[PDB]
Amino acid sequence: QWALEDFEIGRPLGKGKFGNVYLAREKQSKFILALKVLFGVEHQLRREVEIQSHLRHPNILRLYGYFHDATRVYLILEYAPLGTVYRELQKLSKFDEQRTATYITELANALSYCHSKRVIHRDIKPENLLLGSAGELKIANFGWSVHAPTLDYLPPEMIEGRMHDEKVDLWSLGVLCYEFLVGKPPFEANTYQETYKRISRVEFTFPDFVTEGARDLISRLLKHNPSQRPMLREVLEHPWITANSS
Ligand SMILES: Clc1cnc2c(Nc3ccc(N4CCOCC4)cc3)nc(-c3cccnc3)cn12
Repeated sequence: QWALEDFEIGRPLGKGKFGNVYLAREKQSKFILALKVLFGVEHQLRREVEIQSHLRHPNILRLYGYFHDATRVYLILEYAPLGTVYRELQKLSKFDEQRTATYITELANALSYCHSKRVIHRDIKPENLLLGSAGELKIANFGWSVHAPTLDYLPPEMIEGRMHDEKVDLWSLGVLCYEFLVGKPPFEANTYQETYKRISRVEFTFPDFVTEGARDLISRLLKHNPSQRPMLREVLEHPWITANSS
């Protein structure tokens, strides 16, 4: 289908791994979008392209198509006007309960959908969250996404090799909810090995300003045993959530 001859490239939106992500417009349609430029994860990419392209959800970043050349490979992606949640977090330090509960909801819904098609992200972090025109949360980057059943956002069962299910994303959902309210991940350490131990033992504490309601939800999501964690349905139906979401 597409090719570079079809696009007028704009400013860089951000830097990534294999390459940058540029703003771009499709000459013929004048349609605005983002174009990911990438020069042995090639396999996890065929799954990224495969997985995401078929995924269609308001709170998930859309992949319109792809194309490559003798040098790099381009991913034609939906453009997110308000950038990453990561940046909004560095800019605001922390989020209020209203904002956090909303992201959690939008995120839960997108994950609920994801799990129906039997897909798990396993890489849910602020850097992989974007914001639409209305400031709605949109999940991107499925490079580490699998279809079957930094450490900061990985559950105990993953860092320890064990087989995992759709439960991983609820652990990540807890870690995320905590970072939105506090400004830093629950298990943040200065080294890989320390973080590992803290995630293994599930060692986390709350700043005083973290309300009892929020502590509950987070404490429910961060259980070492996947079986104990709530399911997305229960998450939406959390008192602290419904009292702050929208
Ligand atoms: Cl994929 C994809 C689709 N849309 C985006 C997007 N959008 C975006 C819009 C606006 C602003 N602002 C920055 C200053 O304030 C004014 C505008 C930043 C990013 N960013 C990234 C990204 C961000 C960071 C690192 N690596 C990639 C990836 N994206």
